[PDB]
Amino acid sequence: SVTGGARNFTLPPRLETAIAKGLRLAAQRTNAWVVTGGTNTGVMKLTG
Amino acid sequence: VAAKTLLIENEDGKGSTRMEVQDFMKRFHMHASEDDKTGSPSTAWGTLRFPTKEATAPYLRLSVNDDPEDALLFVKAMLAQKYGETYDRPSLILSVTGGARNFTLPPRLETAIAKGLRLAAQRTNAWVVTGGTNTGVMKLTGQIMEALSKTQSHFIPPTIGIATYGVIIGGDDMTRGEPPKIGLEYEMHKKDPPKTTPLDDNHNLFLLVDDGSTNKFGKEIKFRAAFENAAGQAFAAPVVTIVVQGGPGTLGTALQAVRQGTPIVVVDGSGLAADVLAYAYNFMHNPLTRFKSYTIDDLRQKVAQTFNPKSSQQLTNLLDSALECVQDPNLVVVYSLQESGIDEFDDCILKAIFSSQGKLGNKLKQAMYFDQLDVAKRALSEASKNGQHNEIAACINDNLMAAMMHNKPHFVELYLGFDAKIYELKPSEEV
Amino acid sequence: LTRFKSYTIDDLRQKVAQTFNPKSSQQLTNLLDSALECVQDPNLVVVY
Amino acid sequence: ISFRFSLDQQANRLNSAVA
Amino acid sequence: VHGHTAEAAEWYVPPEEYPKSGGVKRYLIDASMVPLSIMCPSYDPVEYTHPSVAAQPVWADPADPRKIKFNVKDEVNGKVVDRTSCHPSGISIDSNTGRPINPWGRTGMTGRGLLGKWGVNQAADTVVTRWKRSPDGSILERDGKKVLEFVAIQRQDNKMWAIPGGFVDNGEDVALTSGREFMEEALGMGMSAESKDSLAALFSSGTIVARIYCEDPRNTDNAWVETTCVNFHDESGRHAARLKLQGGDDAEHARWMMVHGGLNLFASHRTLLQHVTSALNAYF
Ligand SMILES: Nc1ncnc2c1ncn2[C@@H]1O[C@H](COP(=O)(O)O)[C@@H](O)[C@H]1O
Ligand SMILES: O=P(O)(O)OC[C@H]1O[C@@H](O)[C@H](O)[C@@H]1O
Ligand SMILES: [Mg+2]
Ligand SMILES: [Mg+2]
Repeated sequence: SVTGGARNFTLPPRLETAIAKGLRLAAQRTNAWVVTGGTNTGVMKLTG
Repeated sequence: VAAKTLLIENEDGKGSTRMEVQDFMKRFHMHASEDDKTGSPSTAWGTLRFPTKEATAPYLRLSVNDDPEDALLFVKAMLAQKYGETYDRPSLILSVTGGARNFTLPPRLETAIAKGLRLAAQRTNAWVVTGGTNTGVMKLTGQIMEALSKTQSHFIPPTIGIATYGVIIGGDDMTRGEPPKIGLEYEMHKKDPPKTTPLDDNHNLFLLVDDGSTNKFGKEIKFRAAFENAAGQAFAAPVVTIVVQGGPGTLGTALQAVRQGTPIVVVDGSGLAADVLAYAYNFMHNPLTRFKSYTIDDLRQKVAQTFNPKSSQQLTNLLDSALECVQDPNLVVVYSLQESGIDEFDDCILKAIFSSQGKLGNKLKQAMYFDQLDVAKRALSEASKNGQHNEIAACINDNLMAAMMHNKPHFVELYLGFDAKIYELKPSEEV
Repeated sequence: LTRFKSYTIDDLRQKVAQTFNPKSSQQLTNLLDSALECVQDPNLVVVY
Repeated sequence: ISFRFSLDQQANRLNSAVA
Repeated sequence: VHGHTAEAAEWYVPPEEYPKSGGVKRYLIDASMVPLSIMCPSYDPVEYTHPSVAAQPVWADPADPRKIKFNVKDEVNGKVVDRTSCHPSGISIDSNTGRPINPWGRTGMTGRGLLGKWGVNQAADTVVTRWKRSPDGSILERDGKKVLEFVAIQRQDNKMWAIPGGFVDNGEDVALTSGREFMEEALGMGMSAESKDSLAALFSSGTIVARIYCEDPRNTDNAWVETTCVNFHDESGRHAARLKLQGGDDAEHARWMMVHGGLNLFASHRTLLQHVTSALNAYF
């Protein structure tokens, strides 16, 4: 379950790369269902 | 063939206009005697040829009351003549101060100063301003720039020597004649009474400040400081003073420099006033264990054994001035062999640059010149955390542009990673 | 760790006040109380 | 650094808040 | 080793030219002739009063000092003023003219100077201190003692660095005076929501470290400054780090300055800093 900011934000590249690498591995290893808010802004758009 | 026209830069800073040499050079004055105040127009300007040196060095004898902006325009006109209109503008003004008398430094320390100063000068196209005479730190600075003039082709960074006219050997020979003196031979060993101080043969340009006095020292500090400040405002570049060894007047010079906001780099281990300044800074600021036994009493003892004052009040005033210099830790950078390293003098110069007053984009450009990515990463991360994102976005295009221009691929990757679109670049000039 | 030994509840309150900017002190107190209630069980919170 | 912090912390009352 | 050099207790002698008087000079006296216990018959001081003091502002006492009681808290216009001297003997009143006599010695000048109140001018000084720390968090250590750091202002009148502080206004206490003087001089305009409460946290723990006689150059035989020093120490350093130092009122520049014994500060502020370091076993 991914929660957080509805409004748009910018994260540091190293931090973004770390979140992306960890989330992609976790998702491919566990066949995980990712549940977000669905809208095209902020953390949901980022998760997309 | 003697030059007849010169490209003098406009006051707007947008282009250079061609004007006659006698018209431009009429505005500089000289004093025939101490009594004279208004003076007469300078007949002493041209180029000096030194033995065993291929290139000639321009010289201008100008009064103490003359405008330093005009002298700055003269230096710009000479560089514009020699290297073309699109010459490498300085992003750093390196003022070298210290001991007038001769001294010997340790080889490791000398090698470290030479390596750091040569890299800093070649990376920033820096203007080195010294005293110009052939003794001590000025002669030493000349020896460090001699290798730069031998090992490098095309652009050579200027070594401006600003000296008092009343003590210089051969002033009468330079004054007499019809200006400009193209390729005039300088005889440093000739006895021109009462002058016993010769000009350094390795300096690339000479400004002889004249006030009509003879065998009097200390007349050129204020004009030199004004010229450095004028150059700093004109090229939008920080001025960094470097203090190597030095006497009692060097302390007042350093005090003036730190009072005006100019950062200083004090070379520790060179002895005398530099050791006093380094000891004072380490006593007041350094958190290491070996400086915990430092005390003001030992500092007073060191000043008393080194300078040997006549009166206790003089010793008290020197100690008070020394403690007043190192009050602001950002404005003093102490270089030491046992703490920093042999190849860390340019890092100390960069630390002085970052501690000075300037825009971050300019500081990122300076960090890009010295090839210190970690410094740029830390500055960007700190700016990103402290809510200064607007300045990052405002300066990222010009910084990326500079990174492409100066062939720094790691910096190109770094600036492109912080959401800088490649197709949104803008040229520096207007087409 | 040693770098978290200078952490205090006052600085946390200051951080919440500078970040969220509540209208009333009671709102700030409620947000701080809720934030402290979230991290009561160390197993249920993992900080990356 | 933990020890450095530890050894550090190991080594007419007036209230002027009315101003 | 020496042979009984540099006296026993070198007393205070004010400078020859009185400050802000337009070149008016006092009657010069040697430091072995200053105390009031010593007779010294060759003493002819000059009576000088500033035009600003003679124009009668709100903070100035009346020119005729009759009916005023010294050495006790006296009520002037229903406002309390503390005319108590820290001298053990107390303040003696001259019978001929009614002017008070300085118990701390001669200053070579009679009459009311730049100081508005006859006798003891009570001043409050605020020494806001914090431990001098490196970026790593370790406390700086010199001569086996921890190093202090205090807020210092550059004075407008004589361009010498000094501790922030000022004269106690009528109807107010040392608490208000100390806080008001620190906000007016060191801070200027005054403090952001909790940041202001944090400053209050800084201001809730103050200790009166000394109440001494000032070596102030404006002192005369009938008006002298005596100071109460209040130290606000930030042990953790959180409250001190939120202060935005910016010179205001009668101060040009304000900065954090390392405390040591070789400081050249205005009046007897080195003695005050000595008392602060003596109380907190800090370097001096
Ligand atoms: N007893 C007092 N004596 C002198 N000045 C006072 C006194 N009480 C309030 N003041 C004010 O405080 C100011 C502080 O001195 P200055 O540094 O000259 O501005 C004075 O100029 C007066 O306006
Ligand atoms: O009232 P201002 O001039 O601001 O300051 C008064 C000073 O006069 C000195 O005796 C006190 O120590 C105090 O610092
Ligand atoms: Mg004051
Ligand atoms: Mg005041």
